[PDB]
Amino acid sequence: MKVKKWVTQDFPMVEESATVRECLHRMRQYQTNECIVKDREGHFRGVVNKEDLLDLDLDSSVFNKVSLPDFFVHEEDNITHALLLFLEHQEPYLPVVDEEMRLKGAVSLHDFLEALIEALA
Repeated sequence: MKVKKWVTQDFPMVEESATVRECLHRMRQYQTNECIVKDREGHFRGVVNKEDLLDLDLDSSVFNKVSLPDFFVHEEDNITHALLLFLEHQEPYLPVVDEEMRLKGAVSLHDFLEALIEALA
């Protein structure tokens, strides 16, 4: 099946200049340790890992704390391609982008596994 079938909008996201406080809050709302980051035009920038914010002032920015700029798949990829990205990094949410690198959603690791349960029994 295709990635587009499994995309969700229900995932943790902040803008690149969000404060540490804001990022931590988003991750708490999703009970998770990853936040996907976009820039002001909606392009994908990378992800913030919770562990990287431990010793930061809450008022400071996440701008310099982004990681994994290469961790994404495209809308029109096969869900089998997402397997290769999750093998590289087992993050709970895999960013999904269009051809101009605009963030279009995410594939949750959970939903990816559900795809594999279907593609098999």
